[PDB]
Amino acid sequence: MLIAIEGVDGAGKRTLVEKLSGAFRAAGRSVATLAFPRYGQSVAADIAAEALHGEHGDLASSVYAMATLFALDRAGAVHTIQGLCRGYDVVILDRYVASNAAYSAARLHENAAGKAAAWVQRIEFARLGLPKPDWQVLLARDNYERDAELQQRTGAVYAELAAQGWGGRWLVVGADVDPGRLAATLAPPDV
Amino acid sequence: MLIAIEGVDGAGKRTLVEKLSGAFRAAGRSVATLAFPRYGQSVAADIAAEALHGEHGDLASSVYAMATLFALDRAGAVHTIQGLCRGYDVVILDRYVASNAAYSAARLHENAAGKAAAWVQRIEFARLGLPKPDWQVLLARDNYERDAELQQRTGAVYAELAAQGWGGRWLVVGADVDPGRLAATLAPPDV
Ligand SMILES: Cc1cn([C@H]2CCCN(Cc3cccc(Oc4ccccc4)c3)C2)c(=O)[nH]c1=O
Ligand SMILES: Cc1cn([C@H]2CCCN(Cc3cccc(Oc4ccccc4)c3)C2)c(=O)[nH]c1=O
Repeated sequence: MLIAIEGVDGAGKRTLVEKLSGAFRAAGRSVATLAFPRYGQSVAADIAAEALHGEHGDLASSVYAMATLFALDRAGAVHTIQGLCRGYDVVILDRYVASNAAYSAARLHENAAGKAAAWVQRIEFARLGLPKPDWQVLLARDNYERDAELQQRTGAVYAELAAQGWGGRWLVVGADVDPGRLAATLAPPDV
Repeated sequence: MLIAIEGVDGAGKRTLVEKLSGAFRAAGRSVATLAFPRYGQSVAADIAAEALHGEHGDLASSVYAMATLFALDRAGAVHTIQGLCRGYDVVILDRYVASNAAYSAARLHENAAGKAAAWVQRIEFARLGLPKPDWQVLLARDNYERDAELQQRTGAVYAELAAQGWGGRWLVVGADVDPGRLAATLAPPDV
């Protein structure tokens, strides 16, 4: 059972991962988590963050370049994800491939059917062989405005991916989602 | 003994690697080679080549992005290079870190003391921990002109790196270099 938590609000996404983990562990199922990017454990992830803050020349001026770094991050964790799914009952990922497609398409002002989204699905799932997630849970100066526009675009792209079952079945939940009900819906009792 | 062969002429660089290998094997020393980028064995290297030919969106529009891909290529071969240097007497690399600095600086119209060159030395040797080479042997429509200018710039950057001992001692040789003399100069008899 590989579950990926997506959304634009990271602080709430982290909370949902905590409440969801406690619910699964309360039901007797073992849980293990992993957050992307893997800052401090992957050189590709650290480079991306550093490029964001002006390092590495023009590396940040290419959306696909940054997306590639993120994709390479998960590529190095493939055997780590496979190991967790074999030794644990539930594996919860804080952000996954869907994040790369939603934010990449938003930056390029594209939709779910855009070139950037299809490229993400192609390179990470088909070429890199990243495990397909069983569930993808969507949690619904002047620079302050240039950001809010990217969040709304990313959030809309998220809504498109979930509506079309991008990379697997989805499940849209609000911040007020009940953890017990969500964990019972993702992994019902009696297998 | 880690030896790196550099230069702008790849066809001649490949020949020098062959003649140099035969000379070392004639002296009783065992030899093993490895060429960068590692097309077909590294996903980062293949992505770079594919980006060159129009794939991966704008990934190719960033020099540092491509340089990062090349650097990540060698980063994955670090333990492979260390294994060869332990089981073989001589390890000859067809292109190495110096290539990334010479061509990157040439594309950005920079010199050896430019930002791009220093970045290559910083990220690949200091951060990624790539083994320092004992020797770095330098082999000295309208689009046909836009290329010849890059080769001369790269060749000049090469000349600068070798003159200042960039990343280690260098050795400039022409295509007419004698293989027996070169192998005797890089690894003299009697240790
Ligand atoms: C795991 C993941 C996450 N993200 C976003 C999710 C929201 C937070 N950012 C943080 C971040 C890190 C590094 C660089 C960066 O700025 C960029 C990213 C891409 C292009 C240009 C600048 C943003 C990363 C992606 O875009 N793709 C991913 O694959
Ligand atoms: C091993 C190596 C090699 N090269 C060059 C040595 C001369 C041949 N090219 C071939 C090549 C491959 C992929 C892309 C490419 O075009 C670029 C490269 C960088 C930026 C933009 C386009 C060229 C690679 C580097 O620039 N850095 C390296 O680290």
